[PDB]
Amino acid sequence: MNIFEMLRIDEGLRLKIYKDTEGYYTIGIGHLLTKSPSLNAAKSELDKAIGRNTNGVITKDEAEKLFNQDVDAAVRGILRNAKLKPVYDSLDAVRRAAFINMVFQMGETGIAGFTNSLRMLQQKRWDEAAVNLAKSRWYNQTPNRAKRVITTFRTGTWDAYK
Ligand SMILES: [Cl-]
Ligand SMILES: [Cl-]
Repeated sequence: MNIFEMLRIDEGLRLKIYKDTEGYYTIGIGHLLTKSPSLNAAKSELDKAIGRNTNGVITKDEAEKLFNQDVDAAVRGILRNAKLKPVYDSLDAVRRAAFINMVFQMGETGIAGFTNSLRMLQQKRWDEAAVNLAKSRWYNQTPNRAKRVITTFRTGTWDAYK
């Protein structure tokens, strides 16, 4: 198990534009296209992301390509963010995958409300951090995925995911 297989389990793969859990147009492996309601605005951003006229449909390779770019940028934003960096640096390899997972799903911006949980992870207080992480809209909205990520932070193993 690695970051790629972990996110491919949490996000799935869809080759046709679909709506995510919050109702936004997405395609591939969790690739958010737009927060607008317009299917047209979505098709447009998609064509722009792929470099071809797609008509809302892409190939597996194209999806994987978008996925490689998005993990890379998730990582790189963590590294550039001053509150994130130090958390990330302090963690072991499994827990780092859990943090990237959070960032990919919710952006540096969503992850901003985790000030308290981030401090707890940094201090390595696993059980407390797991309790604090659960008190969030995130956990209430996508409980099964949250529980898997949460368990990865609590345990430091990939158990939630075999
Ligand atoms: Cl893009
Ligand atoms: Cl879920």
